[PDB]
Amino acid sequence: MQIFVKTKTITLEVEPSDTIENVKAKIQDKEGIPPDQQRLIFAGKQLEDGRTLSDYNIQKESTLHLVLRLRGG
Amino acid sequence: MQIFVKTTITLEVEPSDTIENVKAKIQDKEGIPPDQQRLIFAGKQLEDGRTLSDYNIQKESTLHLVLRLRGG
Amino acid sequence: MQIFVKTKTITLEVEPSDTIENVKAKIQDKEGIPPDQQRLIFAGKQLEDGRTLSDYNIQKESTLHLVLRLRGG
Repeated sequence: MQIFVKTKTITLEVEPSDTIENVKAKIQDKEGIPPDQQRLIFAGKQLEDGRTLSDYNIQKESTLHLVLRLRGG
Repeated sequence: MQIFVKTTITLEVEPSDTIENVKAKIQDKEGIPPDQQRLIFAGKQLEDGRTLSDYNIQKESTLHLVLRLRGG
Repeated sequence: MQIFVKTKTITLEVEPSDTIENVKAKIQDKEGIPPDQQRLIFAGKQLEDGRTLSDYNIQKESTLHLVLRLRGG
């Protein structure tokens, strides 16, 4: 399934069973943002390592928001 | 309208002010760089692109500022 | 009371009236992780310094999660 990540916006190709760490790797692969500067938000919660996308009920064409941990908080 | 930021300063703000505009005003009064400000209201950490009224922050609401470097 | 902190789990010996800074000092005393690098989660909420354990309804055998600030949310 496709999900969107807005900081501009990128598309990721993901599966519900993917982890947050694994989503961050993909954002790196595409965007060059190191995983350890990424804060991901979905539906107003910051996502945490360990979980999967279905733990947050993230679904097709869900929109995530990336905030840089630098400064941005 | 007046709001309070406790770590306690007063700010003069408009419902339509953005969070980053609030942190700049904090900076101009306190010298704390926006990039080190964590603003909490009603148990939630505020995020840049929102406005005070997206959080129903109102006259004499009290926000809490934590420094990012202090952790939490 | 006993509570557990998972990142490796440690047991701390704490009172409900203890503060989050004090808990974090105890983690430091046992793990050497400095408190300004500790991010404590319980029941889905990041804990904040001005509160006590009872403000979070933390109790005997509650499980907290430590995330390092080196992340990445």
